[PDB]
Amino acid sequence: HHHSSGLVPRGSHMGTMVQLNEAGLFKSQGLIGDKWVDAENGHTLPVNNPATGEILTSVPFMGKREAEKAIAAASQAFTSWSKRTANDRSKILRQWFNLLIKNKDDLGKLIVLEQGKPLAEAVGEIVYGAAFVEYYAEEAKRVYGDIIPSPFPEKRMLVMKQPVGVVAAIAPWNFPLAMITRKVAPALAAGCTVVIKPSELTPLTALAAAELALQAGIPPGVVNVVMGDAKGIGDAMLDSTEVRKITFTGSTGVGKMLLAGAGKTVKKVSLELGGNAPCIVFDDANLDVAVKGVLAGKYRNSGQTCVCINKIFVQDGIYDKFAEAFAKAVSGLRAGNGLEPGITQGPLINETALEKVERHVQDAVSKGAKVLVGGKRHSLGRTFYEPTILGNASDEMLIFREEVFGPVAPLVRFNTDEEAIKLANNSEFGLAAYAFTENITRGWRVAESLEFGMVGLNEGLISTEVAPFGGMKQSGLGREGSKYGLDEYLEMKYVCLGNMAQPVG
Amino acid sequence: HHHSSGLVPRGSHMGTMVQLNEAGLFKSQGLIGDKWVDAENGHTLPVNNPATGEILTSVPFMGKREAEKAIAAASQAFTSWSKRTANDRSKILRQWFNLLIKNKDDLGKLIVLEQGKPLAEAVGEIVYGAAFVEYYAEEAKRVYGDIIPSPFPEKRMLVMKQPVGVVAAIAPWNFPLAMITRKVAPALAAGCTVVIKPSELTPLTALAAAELALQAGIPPGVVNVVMGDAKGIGDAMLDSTEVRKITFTGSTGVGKMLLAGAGKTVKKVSLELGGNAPCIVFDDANLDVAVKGVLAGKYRNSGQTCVCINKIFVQDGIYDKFAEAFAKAVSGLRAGNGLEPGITQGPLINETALEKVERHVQDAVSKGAKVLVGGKRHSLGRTFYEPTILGNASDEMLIFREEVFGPVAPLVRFNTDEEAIKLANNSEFGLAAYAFTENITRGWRVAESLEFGMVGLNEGLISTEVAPFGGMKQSGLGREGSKYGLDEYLEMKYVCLGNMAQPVG
Amino acid sequence: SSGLVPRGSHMGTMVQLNEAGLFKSQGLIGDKWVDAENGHTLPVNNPATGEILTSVPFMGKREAEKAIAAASQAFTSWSKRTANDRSKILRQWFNLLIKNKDDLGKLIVLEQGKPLAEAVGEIVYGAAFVEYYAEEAKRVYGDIIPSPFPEKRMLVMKQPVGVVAAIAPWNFPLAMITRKVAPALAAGCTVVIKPSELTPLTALAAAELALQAGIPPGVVNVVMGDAKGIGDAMLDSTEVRKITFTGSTGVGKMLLAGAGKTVKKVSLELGGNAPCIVFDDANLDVAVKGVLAGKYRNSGQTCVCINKIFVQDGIYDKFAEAFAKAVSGLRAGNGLEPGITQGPLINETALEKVERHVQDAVSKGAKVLVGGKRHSLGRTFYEPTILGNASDEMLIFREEVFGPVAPLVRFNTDEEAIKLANNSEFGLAAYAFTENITRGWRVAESLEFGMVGLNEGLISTEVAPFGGMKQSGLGREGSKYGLDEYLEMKYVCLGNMAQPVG
Amino acid sequence: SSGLVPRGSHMGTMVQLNEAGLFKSQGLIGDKWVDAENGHTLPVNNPATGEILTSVPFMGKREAEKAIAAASQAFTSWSKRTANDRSKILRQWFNLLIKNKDDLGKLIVLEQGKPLAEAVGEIVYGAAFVEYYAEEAKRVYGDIIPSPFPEKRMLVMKQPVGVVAAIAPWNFPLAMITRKVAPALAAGCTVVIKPSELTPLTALAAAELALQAGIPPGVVNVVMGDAKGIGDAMLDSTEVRKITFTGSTGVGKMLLAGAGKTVKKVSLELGGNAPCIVFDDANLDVAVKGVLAGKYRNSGQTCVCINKIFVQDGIYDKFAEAFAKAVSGLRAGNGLEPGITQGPLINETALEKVERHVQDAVSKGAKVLVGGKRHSLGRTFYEPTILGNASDEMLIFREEVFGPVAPLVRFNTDEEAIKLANNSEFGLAAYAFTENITRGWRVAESLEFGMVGLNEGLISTEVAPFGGMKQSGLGREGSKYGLDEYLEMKYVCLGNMAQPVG
Repeated sequence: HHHSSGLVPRGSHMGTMVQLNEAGLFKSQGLIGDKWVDAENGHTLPVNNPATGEILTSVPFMGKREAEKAIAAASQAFTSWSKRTANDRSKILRQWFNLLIKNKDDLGKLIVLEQGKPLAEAVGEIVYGAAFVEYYAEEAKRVYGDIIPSPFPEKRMLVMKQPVGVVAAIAPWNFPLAMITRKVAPALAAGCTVVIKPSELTPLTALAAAELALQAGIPPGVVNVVMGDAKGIGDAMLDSTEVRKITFTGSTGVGKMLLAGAGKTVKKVSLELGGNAPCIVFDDANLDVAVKGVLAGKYRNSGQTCVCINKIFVQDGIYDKFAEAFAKAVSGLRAGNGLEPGITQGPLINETALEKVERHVQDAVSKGAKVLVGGKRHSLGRTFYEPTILGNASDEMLIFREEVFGPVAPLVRFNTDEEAIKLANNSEFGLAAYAFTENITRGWRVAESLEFGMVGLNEGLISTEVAPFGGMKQSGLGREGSKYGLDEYLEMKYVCLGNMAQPVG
Repeated sequence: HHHSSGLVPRGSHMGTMVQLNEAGLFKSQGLIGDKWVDAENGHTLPVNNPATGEILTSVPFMGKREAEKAIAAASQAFTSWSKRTANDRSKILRQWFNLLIKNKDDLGKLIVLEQGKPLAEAVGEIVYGAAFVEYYAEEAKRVYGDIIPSPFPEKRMLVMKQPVGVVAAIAPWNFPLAMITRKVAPALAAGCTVVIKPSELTPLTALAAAELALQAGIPPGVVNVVMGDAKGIGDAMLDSTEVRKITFTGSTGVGKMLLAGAGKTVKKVSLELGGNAPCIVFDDANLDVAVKGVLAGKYRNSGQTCVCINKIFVQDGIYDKFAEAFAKAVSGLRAGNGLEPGITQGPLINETALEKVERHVQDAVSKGAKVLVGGKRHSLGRTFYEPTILGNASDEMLIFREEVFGPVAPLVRFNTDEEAIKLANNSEFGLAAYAFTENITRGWRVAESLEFGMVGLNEGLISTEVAPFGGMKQSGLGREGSKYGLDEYLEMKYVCLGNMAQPVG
Repeated sequence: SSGLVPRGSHMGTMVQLNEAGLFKSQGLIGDKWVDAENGHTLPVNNPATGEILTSVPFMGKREAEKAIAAASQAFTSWSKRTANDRSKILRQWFNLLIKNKDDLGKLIVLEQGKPLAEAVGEIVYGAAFVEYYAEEAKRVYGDIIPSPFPEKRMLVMKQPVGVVAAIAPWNFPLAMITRKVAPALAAGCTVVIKPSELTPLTALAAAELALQAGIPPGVVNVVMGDAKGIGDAMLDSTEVRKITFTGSTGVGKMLLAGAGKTVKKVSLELGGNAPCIVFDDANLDVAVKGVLAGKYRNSGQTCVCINKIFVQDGIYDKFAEAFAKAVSGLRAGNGLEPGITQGPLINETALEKVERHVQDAVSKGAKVLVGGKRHSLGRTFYEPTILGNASDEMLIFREEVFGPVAPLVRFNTDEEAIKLANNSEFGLAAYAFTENITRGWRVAESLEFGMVGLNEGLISTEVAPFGGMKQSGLGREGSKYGLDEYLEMKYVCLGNMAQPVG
Repeated sequence: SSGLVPRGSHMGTMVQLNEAGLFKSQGLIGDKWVDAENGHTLPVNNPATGEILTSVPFMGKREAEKAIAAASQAFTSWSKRTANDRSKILRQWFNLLIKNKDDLGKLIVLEQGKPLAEAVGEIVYGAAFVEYYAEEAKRVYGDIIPSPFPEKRMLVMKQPVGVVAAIAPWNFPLAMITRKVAPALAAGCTVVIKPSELTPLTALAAAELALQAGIPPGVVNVVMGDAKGIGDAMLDSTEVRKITFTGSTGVGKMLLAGAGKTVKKVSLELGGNAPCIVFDDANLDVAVKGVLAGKYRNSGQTCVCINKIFVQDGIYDKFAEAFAKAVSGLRAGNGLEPGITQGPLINETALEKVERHVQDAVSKGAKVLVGGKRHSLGRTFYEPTILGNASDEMLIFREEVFGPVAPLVRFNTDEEAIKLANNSEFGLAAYAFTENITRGWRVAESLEFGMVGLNEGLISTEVAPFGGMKQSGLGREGSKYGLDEYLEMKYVCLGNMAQPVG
């Protein structure tokens, strides 16, 4: 126990890790049924702080066998959980919501430690992610069935909606809490059980969330958390006949593979895949609203969101004023450790993410783009990249065609409204899109014309639990958030009663 | 032109084919855009009458190239069709509904000629199939968006619902009209265009329906009909990025293959696959209701429906009375040509279907089943099979585990309600299920407990356009019929308006 | 001198209507077209010519009671039909109204006076309610609610209320009948409808076509004459479970008060006093075209007409000039004459109210920019008028003119105009013209009115809920919600229920 | 003799309520707890002991006007908060009601008299409306309707009606307050509520907890005293846009009539006369348990209580015997005593009505099977009674007894019982007991009542719409539909709209 003893590795932010551990929120095991568990062979994978390079802890490196045990625990728990009243599940889910909010400051710090975003953004993610738990606790009691007028006098027709069964959920690293709750909350609300595989890059927040679910009275087996061999876990989820639904948020390539694999057992599948959000700034945009909106929509989480602005189309008349004011706004951003106050840009998740950003910037500059701000690795090193604006961008550039997932904003000049809309709609992406215009007719027209699941009109921050989020075309299937998000975890049942009598008098 | 001339092959039912041809409903070409077309190489496939073995006509044997041209015509027509008002599409769809009903007697006779069901059942299928056209003509004007209370004072939140795009539809042979309209009507109502591939066994009814769609004012390219190389057409539909949604009704193996193939372009997929419907006759069932209901639910279309009763669980106390009265009811059925009045059983579609029925009957008899009625090929030969009841059936028999798709009813004795429900729910099928009980509590309990998309409670005939039809588990994805059927052909869009002001005073 | 000496000046049109079976001189009670019990009648006159078209019965309490008994008897069978069965019959009625729209439009012109284009438009609009509720009849959905008690299941059914008594005004002689009768019949109710004694012929033609469509006798009954006596029979009857009324605020308030003693469901649309706000950033052409249509439709005789226009200081002069040019293009005359865009006011009382509003405004400082006097045609034709320099002290600002007079009130700030628009006991329609998305949405949310046209002067549709807030009404007509006025909800709780198995 | 001489016999309970801040002797107007303007008061007595608990103000017109002005002033800010903001505050109120449920239940026992188990149950039930509408506040969804005009877009918004005046009865001193206040506040309305002068203390405790929850001053106001004078101030105020009432049919009809002159939205729940049909194939134990609970809850003082029981000929003798055995197990007394299942009737007028119904039935041939007289405890305790050989000529069959008397009417056919059940002007609750699926669904559909218990005697819930048909009411309370009573629909039509691109 002497301070020189090396059992707990000494390092930066040890005070924060001790406080998280004293709160019961610092886990180094997965959760299967009523036990916190190691992998069967004791293998582990490290979780590192992307801002310092230091070890936080190791988590199990699980695979097929552990995922099968998690699925069996969820299947066993489903019978009782699904037969509880909606009111009973709602009270328990509200207890989980209250615990997430009560522990938001510590949970926010855990997101900073493993993912790197600024603390204000991490605490905001706890409020946002917990909002799905509250929303679906309320919505659990509003799974309404129907009575349909029957065209046959002797028959009566009903529609019931019942939980689908065991859900397999796979989440990415960019929102380590909100991506878990967006999937787990509606599934539990409907009466499903879940086996969730968080990103191996950011698993600690999912484990803290599951510890708080247990404290809330969520029975063992209703929530299970496994990680490690993502391929092996995914195959166990796809091969299981008890897994009736899969939900995935992540890369397009992995999502397409999961969709293809789900076909052999006819699972219900909902996915949110890569986006490439266009943003159209028209001549009649309110300049301050457009600058503030694009700053927020582009550089939130250092550009590492599914809905982030990927390319900005600026109309010829406002181009110079927008480029100047947008550059001034971006120059105010500051990169660093998310646990330092005043920091507004965190590091990119890993070296692969940084290499992609550099590839996009190099390609654009080679094809004629002008670096108006940034355009290089930050002086801090590691995976910090300077917030960048690339003027005179074009449809031949890699950043125009593909998702950069980094703090780079390319500007494309355009002449007519019809030109910008047709260009925005000319891709296989269909997640978020944005438009800035003060005119009622133009605003409504652009919002209707855009072939995207979500449109911000004079708004750069559109994320909410109350509205349906998801993609069109190759950006996804199904929706998350809103009353419709719950339908993904239910099966409709038509009941036809026959030999019915006519009413009397 | 002398009566000895053989240009038109002479045969039975030539008067009916001449009347269909004079009505413009006897087609021997596919439909791509504004042209009725042959296959590019002039290859064809014959359409034969299953009751007589005679040729009706030949249709084109199309493949990849023709399906691509059909997809391009649908894509070109989509821009204008999707931008019409819902009221405009509704008037045109109602004109199509009225033409289907006006021509129902001739259209019913065409279904008899190619598929073989009795004429009363074929005319009933026209009324039922046309009912989807009427339903979605009305529902087109009820695609409601939402205004959601925003938790941000400065934002307003809307949900719009817009057509998905080009739809590829694949239909089976058992309901040659109703399977086309169940898919085409909601797609057109939403504002989609369609490329439909009917079964090569029963394509003439789909072509007659498309001729009437053109007469109704449905523009060229909005409905396209192709047939021939089902594998090649299916691959063209799956490989096309303009096809945004696929809808399939048919075998589980083909449906699983299509689901897997759709993954690579993230298409929206809805399917109705094989069913294996259990029917539970409890001790307190009204005997007459159960006998009449099982007769209708089992032998409609000679057992060749997705929702047909496949296995009957009869409680110990009512077993002898049910078996006796059910045998008497089945002995009244009569097999023959569907154009002869008094005929209530048509032939099985082909020799493969007859071999499967014989395989199921042989397997059951080998494992101890008792032939109470039928159990052999009908004296008419061809693919006519005698309506059959097999007593003392068990869970080890092929007919219990798999879909017979023929006029064979196996009876399984059971002791307790819990035993029957657990047995009914112990399969990967989840389409239709049936139960007969006079008790309120038992009836509601069995209806809630059954893991099937559709439950008939004291009802053997549950089919309707007003209720959602589809499967749970490996029997399907999505629903057809009802307001929910239209959601399969729409994409939700969340629009967030920002920089909004507070109301005044 | 030999030859045909007609009594009226549109005999050819009346003969064509009569050959089509659409010119009636009797009411409808059950399976009979009937006269009043004493044979008394009232004349129906053409407001453009002063000529009698025909006489209709002058019925009262006794006939209304017989109509109520016929509706009550027919209700048992009509309400127990499937929604699909009622829907087919209502669609047959819709198709007949559309098939006969040209003749029916001419009948509206003859008895009410509006231009033929507007009258044919009213047939299309009024028939649209019949189509809408034929479709909606099959979408009366009940609910299954998750029960917090494991042993109970909870359902909501929606069933027809019963016999409906409907009272309609003269300004839309068809659309006011169908917007009440169509949802009532769709739900499974029966109706006893009293059209205005000024325009009863279109209601009777509509009922003849309902009978042709297969609507059974007694499901639709039409009575007219002693409006007070008929109204009292409707309020005193316990079989009348719901009252629907469109018309004056004073009569509506009296009916609401009277309905209380039998706890009837009541829905009404009363007087409106629609403000229209033209902001500085309005598209001038859209505002001029919209205000012209919203104000002068039916010569200003609609409860959604623009009654007062608030014009922002920066656009005032350009708007006043372009709006005067547009109003000067309107043409008054007989509605059967091509090119006519303004018909006569319904009667001398309506004209006297318009003259009272114009002389009050001029006495308090208003400037007559256009019109301001009786038209050269005489009778009840009034020149389309614009009154500049209007104020909140004027009778036209405080009360519903129901005539072709447009007062313009200058304003400075958005907040000033909105607070002024919201400072009355009216709450039916309101209008606003602005190109800005934030201002447009803000004004639409802020307005304390049931209906708001934003860059639109013509908002009427069967697909959206129409009705008033404050003293302008109760309930809504049009849209899915319009059907709920004719339905009673029923919560059914099933007990002693078992838990699902496995 | 030294020692504490209390005025009442439950001083320990009153001291505990007072230490919890839940024992009030003033009304609430804005940010002040107030007396009447002249200092006049009225006593609130314990119905089991006759003892005064405390006095409350005897307010009238002036105080009600001040309460309305406070609600009107608070409405501007409360209605403009986000639904999420109102929801958090309403959930804080729900949590405080539940946290204080044991003390609040005891307060209901003291002023109304029901057993403590029922009073604590009423707190859970009444607080459930607060939770329900806190959740529903965020689900006030508007619509986007497909427009038949290419150049127009159509929206439906739903916005709070304004100041609500709520009048509640004495039989559920908390649940009748919250079922009106919770949806009103959730929608964004403000309220002026007048509890019954017989049971005002629970409403005042509920308002104290609303203030503790962060509900701003003026959003909830509580006044009592001159019920006629307060009611007239509520009806005469133009700022009161909606009235909600639960109570007697005569008072409700008067309020409905009075509301007409300002066209207020009105919802009410009036007297019921619930039939209960026990068919031959009923499960006997379910029927006996259900009828016992449905009839004797609150000693029969609920508007959903079973008022008359129709028993089919084949089950009559078995039902009468088992139902008599179950009724004999009921125990009358002070609600704070364990084992007590029947409390006293509210006052001597309530008792006199029960005695009038029992002597009328006995004079017309009814047989007293159990009870039929004042309880040995005296005061307003009446023995639980069963009257066999009842008929349609008896006062208890025609009118609401609101007491622990169960008349049994023998019947032969299902059609006879249903037609008899439907032959009144009441339409609140009805009950039926049958094991058969076809008969059960048929009776549930046929009954002309707003609520039907099928094999269930206890149907009350916040999740389902509750209210009457015919003369038993207007509007519904509970469920998503209960919130629509506090909202005004607005159709917004956007014009000059463009076609989408590509």
